[PDB]
Amino acid sequence: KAWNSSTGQMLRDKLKEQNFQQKVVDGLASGISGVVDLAN
Amino acid sequence: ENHGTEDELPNYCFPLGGVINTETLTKVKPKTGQENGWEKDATEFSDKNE
Amino acid sequence: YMPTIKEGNSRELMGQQSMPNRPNYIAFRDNFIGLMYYNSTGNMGVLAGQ
Repeated sequence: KAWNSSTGQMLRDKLKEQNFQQKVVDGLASGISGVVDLAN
Repeated sequence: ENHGTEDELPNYCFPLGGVINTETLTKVKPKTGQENGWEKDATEFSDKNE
Repeated sequence: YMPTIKEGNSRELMGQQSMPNRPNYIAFRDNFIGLMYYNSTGNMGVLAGQ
């Protein structure tokens, strides 16, 4: 019953809502070539 | 980005009373007398019905 | 809803209704899965020195 039918970003956003990301999540590896960043 | 619109079902609007274009009809009796030809109901049943 | 199986235009066919076809998306697999032969007995990739 979306007051707003965009459909697209909506689903995408829901997908985003169920998962995660940050920086000290360094269990295992960061990913190849590098730079050191924030959100400490 | 335009996936079109989901409108497989049809959606309708209706008059408030539920029905409008209603005729006026009168109840009739089975007419026990043979030929199976009904007759008017003169008993307590209004001849006007919507 | 096709009211009558009779062919051609007709009085009865006037009332036919319609309904959009279901959506069908088609594209390549995620990560292009399957485009390369992997773990197949016959077609196996080779990377050797000359």
